[PDB]
Amino acid sequence: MRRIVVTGMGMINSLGLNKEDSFLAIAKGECGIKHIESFDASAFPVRIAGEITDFDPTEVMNPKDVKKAGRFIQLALKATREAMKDSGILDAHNRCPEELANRMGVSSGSGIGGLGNIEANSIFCFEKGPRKVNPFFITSALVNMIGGFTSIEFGIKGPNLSSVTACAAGTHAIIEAVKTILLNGADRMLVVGAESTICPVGIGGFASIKALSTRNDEPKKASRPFDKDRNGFVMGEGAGALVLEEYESAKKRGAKIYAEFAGYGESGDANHITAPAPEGEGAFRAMKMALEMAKVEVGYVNAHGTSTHYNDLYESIALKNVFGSKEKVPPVSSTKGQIGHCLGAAGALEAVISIMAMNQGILPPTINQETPDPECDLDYIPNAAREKQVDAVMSNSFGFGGTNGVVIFKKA
Amino acid sequence: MRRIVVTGMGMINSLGLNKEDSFLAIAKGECGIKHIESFDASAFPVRIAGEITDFDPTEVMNPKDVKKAGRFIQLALKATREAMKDSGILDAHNRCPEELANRMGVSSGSGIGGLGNIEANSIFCFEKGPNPFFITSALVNMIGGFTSIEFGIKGPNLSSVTACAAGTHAIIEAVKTILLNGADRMLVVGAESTICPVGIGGFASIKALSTRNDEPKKASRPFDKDRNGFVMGEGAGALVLEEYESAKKRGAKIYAEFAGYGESGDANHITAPAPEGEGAFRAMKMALEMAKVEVGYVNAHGTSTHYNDLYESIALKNVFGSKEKVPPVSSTKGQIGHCLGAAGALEAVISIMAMNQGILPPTINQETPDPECDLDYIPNAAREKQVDAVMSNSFGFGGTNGVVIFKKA
Ligand SMILES: [Rb+]
Ligand SMILES: [Rb+]
Repeated sequence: MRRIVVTGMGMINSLGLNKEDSFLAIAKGECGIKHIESFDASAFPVRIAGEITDFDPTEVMNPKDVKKAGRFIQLALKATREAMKDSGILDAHNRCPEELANRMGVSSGSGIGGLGNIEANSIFCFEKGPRKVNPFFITSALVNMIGGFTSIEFGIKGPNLSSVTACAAGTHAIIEAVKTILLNGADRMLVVGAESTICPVGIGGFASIKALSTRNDEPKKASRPFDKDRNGFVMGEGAGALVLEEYESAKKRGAKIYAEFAGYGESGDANHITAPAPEGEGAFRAMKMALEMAKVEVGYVNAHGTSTHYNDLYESIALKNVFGSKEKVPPVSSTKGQIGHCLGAAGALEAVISIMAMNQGILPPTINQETPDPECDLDYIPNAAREKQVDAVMSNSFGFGGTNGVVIFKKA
Repeated sequence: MRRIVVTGMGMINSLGLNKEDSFLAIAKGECGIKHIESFDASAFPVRIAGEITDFDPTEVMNPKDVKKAGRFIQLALKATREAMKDSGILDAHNRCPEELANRMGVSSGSGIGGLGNIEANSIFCFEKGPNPFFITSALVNMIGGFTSIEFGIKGPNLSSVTACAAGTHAIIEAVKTILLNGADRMLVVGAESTICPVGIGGFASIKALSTRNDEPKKASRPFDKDRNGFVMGEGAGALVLEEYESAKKRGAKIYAEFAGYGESGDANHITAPAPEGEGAFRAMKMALEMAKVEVGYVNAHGTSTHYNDLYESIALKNVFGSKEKVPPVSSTKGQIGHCLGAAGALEAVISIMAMNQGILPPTINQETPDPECDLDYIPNAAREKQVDAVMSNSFGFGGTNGVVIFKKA
């Protein structure tokens, strides 16, 4: 079986423009949730989000192409430039070498893509007619245009795949790239999950299905996975990126390896379109097959932990069942307190966070742990990071539609 | 390697509500393109589309669920019901047997999902403030959400969103999943319904759509000299894939066997296909090299735009060697329009039934030969010919390419 390793990583989110700054803030328990500025949310029932306030898209595209990409793609370009530079693959012109381009692809994930662009163009058309629809609307909004823009940026011509399984899209983007390399469809794959849906129809839409915290008075206290007073997730934006590479290719070129892919699991609840299944039965199966694939001792779990009542409860039950007992569950934390629930980007962001935690021996905390919930009784690494060396990490993603994805990376 | 066979199929489009009626109409060279009536297009620059005028949503959903499911999911439920019933796997409650449920998943593809639902809620928030639809109704992976609940299938639940290639990538990702032993069976469906103001307006503003509004049935004309853009269609195609031993063990009927696939990216331009169809060439080459069969029929991407049809024809010539070495080719997008993320699933069904029946459906509206598109496109009338393997191309926006090959059982 072909071995697969991680040779480059990057991310951007509401706590940092690169993975070093972002992980530091996350491990220190900071919080990037703020009052919404990107639109006028003053009359909305939810008025907070994990907005990135310091992102300049002209650093990653010329000001003429900025209008051709939705914000989620701009964030993807930032995170993937960071990861591709980190991998050392890029040549003197910051492109994949031409003789290697056909064997490196891209796997991109997003839950909704260019929501704000669809919104704005919907209103243009409604009010002023179809000739007011921007010529660049379609390219800016389609989810796979992450792969379109990034493949052109780096000159990578291998399989160009996209995942759109809602809150699990970023994890499925990793898994689909893994399958592709395992089956010899590529020797390297750029993986990126990216989401930016902080717009009226995005916030309004998740608020009307009652999925969002309405704790508007203290934004930094609103996202509190597994806490007794959790009352909904907080939308965040961001992108995470990883370079996956076949093992011999990485070692022969002397690339520094951050982790080795060890296992994955995929499942569907087939229960409810928005509520997770009682006992986390689908999450249990995805967790179980990843663990049986990897055959390693997981020392840290980055939970899905979106800070909703049912998700955090059912995930906690599934973790206890899959590991066999409360005491056998490794330390767990959700980092969605710090950077919010970034939807399709969550899995890619949290794979990066998990691998950095392993690399640094620092397990980031779940923040806002103020009232213990008797039904969520695991070790959630409350409020302060834990210094602990681990040899493998697990990352969970349990998304709308009952679609579940789990990945395990191990020390290399 | 684990072998994979097709044990059930279904489809709905602008020429039929099931695979038997639509393939017959497609093979006869009929055209489901019509004047747009699903919204007021009277002041639009494009006023034609492959609208399904006779679909009844209430057969596959309850009225409380139309708020929860965009039209593309409704079509997916129709096509997957047909396919799952066809497969014979369903028990007395139209569900997958509980003992097989954990090992059967779903792979769904769509390019844009519930565009019109997002549009409606965008307008409604703008006019009335912080809804007509649930944001759930529009997410592409809710195809897999609804269908997995519908049949009780609990295996990997995956979604593909590579624009015009989504339906073909949905097949391929299911194939990869079965090859790697992540599933023994997978329901595959591509579904698209984006015939709405902002959807027509978005493709019109990028100059991708035919403006031959006076003659709906003559507008979609792949490889013809007077083609001038694609025509939106809506629809859904569905396939049941099963590992070979699993299928024989339960006595499945076998329509075809998976033979090979190829995937590539142009990495050239966000909307313009690459010159010489260079990425399409590579995808086709890898599928042919994997499959090791003689392809007797190609269902082209053939969207009836100037550059797609030209560059696809060049790539075909380069991959097979010369004009006379290319197998018979047809695009069926004249008949049912370009169904975007659904096209690859629809066209896999069309291609497999072509093989089963020995009837190769035509490319229609072949009126003026284009000297640059000089292949055999099976013009206007279906050809009676037995084939042992079929290839289907999907070359989507963003330069993303997918090709799949199926061979005779
Ligand atoms: Rb996670
Ligand atoms: Rb095709």
